[PDB]
Amino acid sequence: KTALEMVQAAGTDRHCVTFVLHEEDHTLGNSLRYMIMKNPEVEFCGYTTTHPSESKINLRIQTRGTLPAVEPFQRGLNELMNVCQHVLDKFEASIKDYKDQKASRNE
Amino acid sequence: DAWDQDRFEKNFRVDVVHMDENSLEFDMVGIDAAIANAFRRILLAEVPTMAVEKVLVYNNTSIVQDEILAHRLGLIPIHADPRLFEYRNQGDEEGTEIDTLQFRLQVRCTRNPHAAKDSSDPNELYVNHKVYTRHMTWIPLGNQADLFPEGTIRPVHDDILIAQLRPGQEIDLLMHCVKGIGKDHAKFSPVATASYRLLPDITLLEPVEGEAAEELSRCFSPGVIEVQEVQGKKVARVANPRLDTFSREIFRNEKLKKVVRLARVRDHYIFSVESTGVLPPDVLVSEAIKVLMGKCRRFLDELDAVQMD
Amino acid sequence: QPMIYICGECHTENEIKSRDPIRCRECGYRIMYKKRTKRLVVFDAR
Amino acid sequence: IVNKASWERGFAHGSVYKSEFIDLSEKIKQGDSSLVFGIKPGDPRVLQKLDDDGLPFIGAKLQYGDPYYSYLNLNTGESFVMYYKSKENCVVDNIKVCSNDTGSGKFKCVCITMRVPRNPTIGDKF
Amino acid sequence: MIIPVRCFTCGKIVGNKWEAYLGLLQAEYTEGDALDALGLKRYCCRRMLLAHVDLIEKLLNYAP
Ligand SMILES: [Zn+2]
Ligand SMILES: [Zn+2]
Repeated sequence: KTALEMVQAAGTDRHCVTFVLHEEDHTLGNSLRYMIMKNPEVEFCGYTTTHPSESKINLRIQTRGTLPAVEPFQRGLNELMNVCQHVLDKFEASIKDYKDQKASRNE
Repeated sequence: DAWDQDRFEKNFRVDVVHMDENSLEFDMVGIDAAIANAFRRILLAEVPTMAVEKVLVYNNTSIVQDEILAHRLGLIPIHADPRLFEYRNQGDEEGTEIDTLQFRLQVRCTRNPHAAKDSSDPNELYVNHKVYTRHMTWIPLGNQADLFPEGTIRPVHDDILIAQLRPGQEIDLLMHCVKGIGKDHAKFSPVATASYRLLPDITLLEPVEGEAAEELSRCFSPGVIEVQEVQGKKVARVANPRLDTFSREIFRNEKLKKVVRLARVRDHYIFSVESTGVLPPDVLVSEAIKVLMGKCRRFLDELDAVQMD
Repeated sequence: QPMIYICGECHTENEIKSRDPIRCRECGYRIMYKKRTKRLVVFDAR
Repeated sequence: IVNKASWERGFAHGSVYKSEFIDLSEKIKQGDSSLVFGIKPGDPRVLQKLDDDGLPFIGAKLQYGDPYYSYLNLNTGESFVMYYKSKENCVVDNIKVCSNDTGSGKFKCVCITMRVPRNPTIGDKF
Repeated sequence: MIIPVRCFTCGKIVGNKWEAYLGLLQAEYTEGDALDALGLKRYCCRRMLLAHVDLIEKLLNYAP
C-alpha cells in the first residue's frame, strides 16, 4: 500500500540508492531532479520513467562525501515545498493586487 | 551553484497581465523550466473536477445514439466545486451525498399547433427540437439541497447542442457525476489549454534608417517595431517584444538578418490559463500549486513511516 | 400489453401476436420495425 | 502517435453495424415448419433478458453468452433458445420483422441490426 | 454528424458555437471574421467550426 521503494547498490552501499516513486511521472521527478542537483553533495541526480505503460519513476541519487541519499532527497522535497509555498504566496498577492485595481479604479 | 532561497525570494515575481472570467495571463520571472512545466502539467492533468460518468437511459428514440449521447454528456462541464466532493470509492455503482451528483435529461418532442401556416422554419414547427444543456434538471439527493444554493449545481454553458430531435423522438436519461483528475479521462480537465512561452528580446545591433525600417516593421508581428521619425529619417526601435510570435521572417531577408539578434530571455515565462468555467482561473493555478506540494508531502510522510530509528 | 410493431411506410402501431400473418393492418406493407419501450440500460460516459 | 486527450474527446470515433438476417426455415429445418419466435411462460433462460415475444429488446446491450432469440415450435410447445456467439459487445439498434412477398407469411423472419462501437484502439490503421 | 462539444486538440467548448456561427454567416460576415468574433483564436479551434459538415439536418429527413 506504500508508494516509495528504495533499491540499494549492493545491499551495503547507502550512497547510491535508486528511489522508486510510485504513481508519479515527469511532473514531480523533473522538479525533484532540479532541486537535488542544486545540492553540492550530489555527484549524480537523474531520473527515468520505467516504461510509459507503467506509473512510477526511477530516481538515482548518488551522493559524494559520505551522506546517505535520504538526506538530499528529503532536502530536495522540503526545498521544493518551500518554492511552491512562496510561489503560491506571490501569486495570491498579485491576483489580489489586480482585483484591487480592476475594481478601485473608476468604480 | 547551490540553491540560495533568498535569491529566489528576491528574483521571483508574478505579473498578472490580463484576468477576466474564464481566462488568465501572467508572468513568472525567475523560475526554471522544471517547476513551470510542473505547474503546466498539473493544470492539464492533475487538478481535479466533476464530470458525468454513468448514464441511465430509457427511450432514447433519437438519431444521436445511446453511446455517442453518453460520451457527449460526459464532455459537458459541470459547475460543481470539486473540493466539496470526494473520490467515489471503487466498486460502488450506487452513490451517496458525498461522492455523486445526479441530473436528469427528460425531453419529448411534439408538433407545434399554433403559428405554423405555410412555413418551414423549424422553430415554428416543433417544440423541443434542439436538446440544449439547459434541459438538465438537477435532481438533488440526500441532503445536498442545504449545502448548495438553488441554482449552483449546474452545467456551465447552457447553450451546448446535445441532440436534435423530431416529433415522437424522446430522450429520458439520468446521469451520475463523479470526481476525477485529467489523467484518468480528459473530460475531467479544467483548463482549455495552459501553456507558457518565454519572453523574446529583439536587439537592434545596428541603427536602421529610412527604407529598411518599414521593411523591418513588417517582418515581425504587428506591434513590435514602431517606425517613428527622428530628424528627417525614420529610425526603428523595439516596443513590446512580448507580441512577437517568433516566426523568424527577418532571417529570410538578407540585408536585415545582420541588424537583429532575435533570441529569448531566460526564465521569463508568460503563462495563459483558460478555464472551461468549472473553477475560476486564479483558483485553478492555486490548486495547481497546492498539488505539487501534496505530492511532496506524501513522500516525506512515507519516509517518516519507513524509518523509525 | 402486447409488443407494438411499427410499419415502415404508414406508421401504425400493429400488435403482432405470435400466430398471425405479419402485415400492417392498414396498408399491408411487409417490413415492420419494433417499438422501443422503457427499460434501464447503463452506459458509461467514456 | 495520437494524443490521448484528443482520442478521449472524440477523434475518429465510429461504429460498425452488424446485421443478421434470421430465418427459421432456411437455417433450422426439422419438420412441419411451425417455428415462430416465442417464449414459453416461465423459462429461466430468457427471464428479463428477452422480450415477451422472443426477440431481444431494443437498446439492450448484448455480450457473449446472452440470449439472442427464442423461438417456439407451436405443435408441441418446446421453445428453444439461441445464444449470442460473437466476441464483441453489441447494442441492439433496430429489429425489423419481415414477411414474404405476398404479405401472408408467418412470424419466422427477422433481421436484428446491432451497433458495435469500435473506437481507435492500438493497432488500428490510419 | 453534430458539432463536437469540445475541440479535439485543446479541450475548448466549441459545441456552443454552431448556432451562433450560422447566425453570423447568415448576417453577412466572412468566415475569417465569424471565427475571430466567436473567440476561436487557435487554428485547432477554428478548424472544428470552419470545416464542419453538420450532417444531421440531412439525416432527420428520414424521420417517422
Ligand atoms: Zn402499414
Ligand atoms: Zn482547440
